[PDB]
Amino acid sequence: STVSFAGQLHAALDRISDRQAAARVQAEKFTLGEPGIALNDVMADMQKASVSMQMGIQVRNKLVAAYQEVMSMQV
Amino acid sequence: IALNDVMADMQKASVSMQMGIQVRNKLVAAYQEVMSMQV
Amino acid sequence: STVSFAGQLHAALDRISDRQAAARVQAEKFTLGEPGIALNDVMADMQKASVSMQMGIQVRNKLVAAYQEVMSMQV
Amino acid sequence: QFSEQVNYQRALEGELARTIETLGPVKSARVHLAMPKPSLFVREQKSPSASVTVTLEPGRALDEGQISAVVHLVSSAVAGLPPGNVTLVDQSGHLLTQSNDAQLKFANDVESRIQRRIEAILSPIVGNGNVHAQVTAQLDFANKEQTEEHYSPNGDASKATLRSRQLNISEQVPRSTQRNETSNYEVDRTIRHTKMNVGDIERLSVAVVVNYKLPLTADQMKQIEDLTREAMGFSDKRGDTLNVVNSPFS
Amino acid sequence: NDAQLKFANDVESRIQRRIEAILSPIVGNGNVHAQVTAQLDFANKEQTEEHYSPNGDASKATLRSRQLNISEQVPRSTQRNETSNYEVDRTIRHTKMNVGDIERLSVAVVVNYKLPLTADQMKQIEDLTREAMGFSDKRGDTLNVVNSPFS
Amino acid sequence: QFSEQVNYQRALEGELARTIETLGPVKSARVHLAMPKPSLFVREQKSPSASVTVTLEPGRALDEGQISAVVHLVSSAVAGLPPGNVTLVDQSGHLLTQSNDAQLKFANDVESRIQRRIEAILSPIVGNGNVHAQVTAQLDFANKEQTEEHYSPNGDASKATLRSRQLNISEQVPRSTQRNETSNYEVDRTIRHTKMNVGDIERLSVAVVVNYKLPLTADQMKQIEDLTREAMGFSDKRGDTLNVVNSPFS
Amino acid sequence: QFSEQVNYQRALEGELARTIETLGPVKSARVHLAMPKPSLFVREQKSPSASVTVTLEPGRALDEGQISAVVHLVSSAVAGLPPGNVTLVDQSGHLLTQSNDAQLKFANDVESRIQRRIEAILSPIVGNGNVHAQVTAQLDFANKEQTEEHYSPNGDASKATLRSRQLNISEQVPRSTQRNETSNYEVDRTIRHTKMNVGDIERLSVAVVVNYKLPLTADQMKQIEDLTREAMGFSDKRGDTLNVVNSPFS
Amino acid sequence: HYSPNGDASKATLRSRQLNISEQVPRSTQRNETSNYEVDRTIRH
Amino acid sequence: HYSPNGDASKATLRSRQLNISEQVPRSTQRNETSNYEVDRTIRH
Amino acid sequence: SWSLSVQTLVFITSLTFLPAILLMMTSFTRIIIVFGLLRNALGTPSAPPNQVLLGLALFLTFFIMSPVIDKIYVDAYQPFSEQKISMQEALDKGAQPLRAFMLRQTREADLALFARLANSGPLQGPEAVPMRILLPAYVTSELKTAFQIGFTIFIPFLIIDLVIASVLMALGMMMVPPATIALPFKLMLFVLVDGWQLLMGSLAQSFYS
Amino acid sequence: TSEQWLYWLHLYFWPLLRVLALISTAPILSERAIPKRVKLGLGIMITLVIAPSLPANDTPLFSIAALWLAMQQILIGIALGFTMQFAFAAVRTAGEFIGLQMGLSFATFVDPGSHLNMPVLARIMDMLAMLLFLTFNGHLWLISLLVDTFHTLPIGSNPVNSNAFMALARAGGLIFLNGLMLALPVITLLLTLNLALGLLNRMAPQLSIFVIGFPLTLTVGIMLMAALMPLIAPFCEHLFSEIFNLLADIVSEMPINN
Amino acid sequence: DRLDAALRFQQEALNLRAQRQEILAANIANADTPGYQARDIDFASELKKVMVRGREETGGVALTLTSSHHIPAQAVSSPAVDLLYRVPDQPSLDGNTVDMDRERTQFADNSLKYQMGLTVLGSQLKGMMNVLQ
Repeated sequence: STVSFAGQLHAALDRISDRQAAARVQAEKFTLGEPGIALNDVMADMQKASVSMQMGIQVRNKLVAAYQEVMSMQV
Repeated sequence: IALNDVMADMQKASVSMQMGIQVRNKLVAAYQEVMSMQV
Repeated sequence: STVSFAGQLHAALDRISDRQAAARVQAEKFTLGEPGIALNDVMADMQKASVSMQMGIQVRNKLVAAYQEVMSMQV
Repeated sequence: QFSEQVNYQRALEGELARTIETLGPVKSARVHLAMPKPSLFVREQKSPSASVTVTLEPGRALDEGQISAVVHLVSSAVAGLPPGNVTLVDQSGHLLTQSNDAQLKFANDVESRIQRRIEAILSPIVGNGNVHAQVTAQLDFANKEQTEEHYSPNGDASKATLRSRQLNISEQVPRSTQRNETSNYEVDRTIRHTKMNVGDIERLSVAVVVNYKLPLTADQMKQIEDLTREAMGFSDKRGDTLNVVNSPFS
Repeated sequence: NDAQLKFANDVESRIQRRIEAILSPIVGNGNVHAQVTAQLDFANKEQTEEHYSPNGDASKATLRSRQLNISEQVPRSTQRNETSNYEVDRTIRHTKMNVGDIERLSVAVVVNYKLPLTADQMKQIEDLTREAMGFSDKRGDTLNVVNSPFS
Repeated sequence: QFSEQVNYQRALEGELARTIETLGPVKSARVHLAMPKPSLFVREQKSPSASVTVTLEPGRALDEGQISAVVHLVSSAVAGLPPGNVTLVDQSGHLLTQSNDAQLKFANDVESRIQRRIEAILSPIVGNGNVHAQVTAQLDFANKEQTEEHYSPNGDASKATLRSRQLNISEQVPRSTQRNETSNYEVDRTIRHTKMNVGDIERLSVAVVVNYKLPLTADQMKQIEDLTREAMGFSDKRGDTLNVVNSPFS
Repeated sequence: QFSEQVNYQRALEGELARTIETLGPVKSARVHLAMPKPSLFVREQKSPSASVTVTLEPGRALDEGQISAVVHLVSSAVAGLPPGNVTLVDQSGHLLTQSNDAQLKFANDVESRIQRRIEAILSPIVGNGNVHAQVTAQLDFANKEQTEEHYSPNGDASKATLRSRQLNISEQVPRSTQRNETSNYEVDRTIRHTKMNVGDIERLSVAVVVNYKLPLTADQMKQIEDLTREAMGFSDKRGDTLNVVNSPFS
Repeated sequence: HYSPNGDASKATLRSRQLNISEQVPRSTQRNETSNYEVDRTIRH
Repeated sequence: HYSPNGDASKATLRSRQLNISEQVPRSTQRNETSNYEVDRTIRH
Repeated sequence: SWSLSVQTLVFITSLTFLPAILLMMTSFTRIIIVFGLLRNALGTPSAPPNQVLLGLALFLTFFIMSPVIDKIYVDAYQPFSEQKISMQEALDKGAQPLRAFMLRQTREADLALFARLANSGPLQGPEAVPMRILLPAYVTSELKTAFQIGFTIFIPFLIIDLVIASVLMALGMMMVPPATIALPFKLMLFVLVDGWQLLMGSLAQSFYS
Repeated sequence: TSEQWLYWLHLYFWPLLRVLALISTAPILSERAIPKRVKLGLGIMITLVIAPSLPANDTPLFSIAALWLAMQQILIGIALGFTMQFAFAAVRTAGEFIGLQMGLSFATFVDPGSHLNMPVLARIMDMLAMLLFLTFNGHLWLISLLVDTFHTLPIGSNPVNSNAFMALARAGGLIFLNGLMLALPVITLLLTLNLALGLLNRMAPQLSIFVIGFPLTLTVGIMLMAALMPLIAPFCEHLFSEIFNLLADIVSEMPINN
Repeated sequence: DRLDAALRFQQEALNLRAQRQEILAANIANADTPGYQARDIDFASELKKVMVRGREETGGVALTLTSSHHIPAQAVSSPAVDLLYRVPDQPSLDGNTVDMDRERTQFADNSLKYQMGLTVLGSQLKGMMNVLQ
């Protein structure tokens, strides 16, 4: 097919969302008392999801700045 | 009232007010960008 | 009748101040030699007053942050 | 961009006049329409109206059937117009359209129907003018509402419906017995939305007077009573009342 | 609002005419008259039934899942935990009843003399007018027939 | 602008009036269409209508068939017009439309079909006019919705269906024993979406009279009875009801 | 601008009319096309229609096949016009346009078909006019749906299908025995999507009478009944009913 | 106007929590919370 | 104006929490919290 | 679905794309071009665009898209509120009415060009065309329509200009500046016939047809 | 101070949002000279006076499904302030066309990037009308009508009806009408002057309006508009009142039409 | 909303941790009273119960809210959690079944898990605030 900016961006945002969801489910099960999951697993995955969130936010800010700079030049 | 309840309430309200203000900022910016073009 | 949430903040500040003043006068009375008042009671009330004061400080910080943010919407 | 609409509407006033006039027992018939008009602010467009005054043929009046005829004429000519709001007047008063008291006329109509039916059924027995009756009808004009939520009882496990069930049993043998049971049911449910009709008969009262031939036989009387009971549509639950008498007329 | 009366009159006339059409050849053209009263149900009707079928019997149960734990020692200590997620039949009707059916009919029939008609000759005619009434026992339908000379 | 569409209205009304005259018992027919507006602010789309008044031929009266004929003439001459909106008026009133009751006529048609069929079967046996029948039909005009979700019972482990299973068995020998089991199933399923028809026969009442030749033979009566049951489509379950009698006519 | 398509319409009316005029039993064709507008305020866009009242040649009726001919000619010469949307009328009455009781029509058609087939077969056996029969058919008009989702059973381990299996077997020798067993099966399946038809027969009740030769013999009558069972398409599961009798005509 | 619900035989309850205890030297306890709903007439 | 609900025969309660606790050296205890609904008239 | 993460990213960023992309996706292009062109006739601005013309076009496009916004509301804002429709069927259900709106105004050969230069293969039906191809085609079609409307609006004022200049020069007025004479005549034509209502109504009608 | 308040602090947000929309859009309120903080604080500090006795309870949903509520308030603000701009556009048309008569704008006639006439006469009459507005009850009736909208269209699931944005669209409309009805005497007199000095060309085609006409018409226009300056003071009355009525109408059209 | 539906679980869990905390400190405080019968609650089952049902705290009534100066007072309130008995080891002749080691290891565990819940809420709320700036 083609690079599919819309489809690619959608897939990336889905990756962010499902990493957050996996971290949240793990923390849910840990605080509910379900055996297995270790504490360091919970903290490490939560921080990984937070870093993914921050990377997405920074990408968004840069792209929004680019779009608003391009759509302001007088033609 | 529970203390943790009070701080969770604090933060929830703070986030909600932040979100409302940011949405209004986006809408006001869009309005002014629409009103600053040439006709 | 009315709530007038500035009145609610005034009530909170009055509560915090009154609690600290009560703890201070209890320490006053105890170190003065007044019979009755116990040491563990003094320390417990001082502890509770300290927690309430940090309550007030945190509310201060978040109200100042909220006001500094509502003064940023462009009009 | 304004006056042309008023001019058009008045032209249509003339047009409708010429239709309704050219109908036989009419010589002139002038109308005024009631429509929202261009204020540039009104957007709701309340229900319109059409007031007609008609000067009929001298020596003639228009029957209710043709009253309804012309009302539906002018109602179907104007878009978005309920025929009820079209209001017709004779050449001198006497609103032949009925558009707080109509319930009186409706009750009278019900009573007339019943009584005429009684007369029609009993004339063969006793004669044309030998029997008279009057009907009193209790009509209920209250806007009733209803919403029933019958459930079916599932106390009987042989008729229950378990979506999920957890059952924990424990015992040691000095016996220590334990039995934890959790049940989530699915329930049978019925939803009726009854909206009773306005203007139903809640109660009737009918008195029958019959002439003599000398009095009638007892059995001829009781069968007369049974037929008039029948022609009332007599219902004991509606509190209906019926009383029949015989005596010489005058 | 008043057209309810018109519709009821039409129904009653229809039944009256059909009763005459059946009965007249038995007795003659003018030897009978009938009149009808129709209770017409003009209330707006909506209904919704959501029957489930009972899965009380494991012989007719439908399980999606089942966790089963059985334990015991032998001082005999026995334990038995069990979880069942069932799955259930369901039937959902939405019967929005028609407006304007007949909830009740009362009909009286009068027959002329030829001298009265005999007992059989009466029961058959009353059964015929019952049949032509659409006579419904669950509807509380009512029928009164009498024999006597006309005027 | 706005004068052009009004002029189109007038042109079309004149056209229909012009070419309606070539219909026999027509000498003037004045008509008006009614389309409210091609809106912007509502999705309701209040329906347009049409009203016509006509003057019939003296010496000729008009069937209902030609009533519907002119109505559909208009309603298909101008689209966006269901025939109910068409309102026809005679040269003097006489509402030719009732603008809820088509049920009575439809029941009449069904009963006429069945009654005529009974006649056609029974006429050869006893003669052309030695028989009469009339039929009463209960018609279920209520809208029905339905959905059934039958499942197969997976009680029988041999006929059951398994997607997963954890089965943990243990024991020690003072005998200690354990057995933990999990079972996820798959289920056979039936899903209807039944949407029952409007206006079906729920109950037919049939009363049959036959003339004499002297009373007809008994087995002749029972075979005629079976014939009318058969042509009736008599179903026991519906509560269908039948009666037959033999007696001389007049 | 729009007057151009208005005149397009108003000229094609003339050309259509002159086409119908060239048929024999025609003199003129009042035709009105009806193109409401190509709106998108609703998801329907009621199909634009057309109405013709034809003044035929005097003394000739216009046959239904030819009625279809002209209706289809109108629906074909005009784009945006389905054949069933055309209306057709005579210069006096005569609704030739029959487009809720369509079920009655269809049922009569079906019963006519099967009844004609019965008569056609039986007439050679017993004579042209020695036999009569009628047909009553129950028809289903309710929209159906069905989605069966058969799964095959894998309860037997001989015919099961495994994606994965974890199996642990342990023992010590006081015999400490363990047996853990996890199985993720995978399952055969069938999924139908049956969408039943509207207008299928569910029950045929058929009554037949045959004239005398004096009565027919036993074997001859039973074979007659068996063949009419044959030609009905009699199905015992459909609850179909059939009754045939013999007697002299009148 | 409020109607008197002094009599439980004519009062209306929305909720009621009821603790009843007794040991047998008998040590007993009873707790009872009740929220009512009141008949009410408001003339103006 | 208001009405006197000193009497429970005509008092109108919204809530009433009641704890009774006693041992039998008879130690007794009783608590009764009541919220009332009061009749009223406002003649302006 | 998305998880308190991306939701309130895609929303705030969508609000960022609002003024340009979403406003030039629907309307307010045709209306604004026609208004500016009408301002070229009748002489000078005399209508403060930063203050009045832009807001008038904004109100007019609100009116114009009342039906599509109503259908979007019915298809999404009822179901998507709290139950059974979650941002995947909501997206396509809410895309359908806007996409039908745009496809109903796009010239049937704009899409041809933009498919033939996006190297898109066959497009099966009218619904098969993607927004990628639908956006520039809709913009080009709307520019064509705006220029057509502006040309028709220029017709009568051009007629007035030429007739006034002809009258002045024929009556002997050798070298008078006919523009200053014509400008009040332009106003008179534009107000006596109640020109603004005609213009906004004609635009509104022609916008969906 | 908890959410026992901090969701009752949801009582301020919607009225604040509507007041802020009006302020950012209104004629006098939304002038770029005011520091942004003043306009914002005026919005907050009006809503604080109006917020009690406004029974409002809603929810700023995450991924707001109630943003269609926020829209509503913004829209109503856009209804009230922006419409009041029509009254200025009118004069900003009228005076402009007056310049288009005298000589001031032949640069805008045959062709550019410089208009140069907006600074000349349109800003005379537009700020004269600015003062005429303020001097009443100019600044205030807009705020009172906003409070009235709070009481007639407070907060709802049916915020805005169709057929009601045409009112404001084909409203102006009266921009052209009133601009003319104000500038008509001046235009007519200068038409008389232009045609007279043109008729001079019949005696001699050399008279060259470029040489004779423009200095005459400039003095005529300046003197005449000096003489017809007071005529604006009554007109502005009209120019505001009617537009208020329109707003009033729509504000009172909306509740009985919902 | 949808802000207090995603943060609801950790909020409820953390409040339940605080409630179990004062239950355990009531165990500790009554270490040497006779016949105490140490109490405790099941955290997982109670958390599931809280999520499905709500709070529905049982037993508590405040005074009314008339004109000021009417001395507010409140009844004795207790959370709806059903206190469970802790199965004792080592009978002790005075009924007190409070084992220091069990109660204290549970106290430390509950403290640590409360801190974990605070960390999780802090992370989620910081994430929300990082989106919105």
